[PDB]
Amino acid sequence: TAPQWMLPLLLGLY
Amino acid sequence: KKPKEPVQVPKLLIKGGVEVLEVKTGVDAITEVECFLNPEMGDPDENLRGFSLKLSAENDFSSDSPERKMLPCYSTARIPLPNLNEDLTCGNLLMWEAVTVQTEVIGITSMLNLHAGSQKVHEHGGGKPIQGSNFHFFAVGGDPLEMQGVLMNYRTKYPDGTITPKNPTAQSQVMNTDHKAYLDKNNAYPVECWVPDPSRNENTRYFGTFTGGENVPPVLHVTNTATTVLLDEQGVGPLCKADSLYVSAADICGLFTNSSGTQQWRGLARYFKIRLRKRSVKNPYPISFLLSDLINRRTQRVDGQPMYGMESQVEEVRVFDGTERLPGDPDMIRYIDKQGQLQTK
Ligand SMILES: [Ca+2]
Repeated sequence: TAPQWMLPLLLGLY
Repeated sequence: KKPKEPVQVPKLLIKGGVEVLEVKTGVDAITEVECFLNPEMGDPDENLRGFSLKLSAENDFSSDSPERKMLPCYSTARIPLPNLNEDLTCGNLLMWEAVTVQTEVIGITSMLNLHAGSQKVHEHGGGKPIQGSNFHFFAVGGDPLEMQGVLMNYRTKYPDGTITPKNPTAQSQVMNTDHKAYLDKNNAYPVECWVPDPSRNENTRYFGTFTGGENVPPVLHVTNTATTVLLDEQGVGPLCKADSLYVSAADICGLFTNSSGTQQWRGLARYFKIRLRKRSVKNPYPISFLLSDLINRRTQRVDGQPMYGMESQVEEVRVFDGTERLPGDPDMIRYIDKQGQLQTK
């Protein structure tokens, strides 16, 4: 799992 | 001085229940479905829903016959999703895509109820808390969860309500390939017989942890800022092939010990928050595939000799594609050593 505040950073690399 | 113009956030269109999903939206719409699953721990009464029946202790391997009320099972659900291609152009296909699940177990602080019918821990003490072999699991996918049947003591006689893996041998206590199934019925597939198949679940994402001991504590976090990403190596999540989202879980949270000592299981419900979006995909099945299913549904069914499977009668299939310089080996053998011969011992 991962925190919510880094969620646009994780999806953004695709 | 003055402040600045506020930050662009996504524009909420409708909040509500299950009949809210069918809004005709645009292409870049994203929906967030929130749901739960009750644990099917056996439920021995209408008065005691959430526990299991009391456990048997020491019956033999050749004389083991559990009942359905003492077997925790898997929870599963299908979430119907609306069709998405009604207003787009032609030759343009587009399905759902689970991007992110945010899960959580409801009811975890209820284990602090030590003044219930628990066992007295010492001479003047509180109740014994819930502790024992727990198991926490959840799966999110566009297909039903595909199972694998492994169970110790293959001579256990299961009742009619449970669909346990049929024809067990001594190889069912180890990996046996002939026990494939789907998780397609609630409160039917017991947890002690079925693990999720690690070779077949390409369109689901399952996560499972368990700590199996005589007395281990259930350590349970509860947080609304945690987030599980469901995307694969290519950047796609579980695609909803049929317009359906399959959600399954199994949360065993230890052994409740009664006043007389008679232990029984206890499970808790599991929250799900799936973040969906609209993935543009390619149509796999043109009208050539679609016409050929009509001829399938009109051809006479022959019942002949076994031309497929284990007992097949097709001896050899060659497949040719292009041209090649003439090989000096007319039986074009690929494996330089398939059997293991001419190796050093
Ligand atoms: Ca595979």
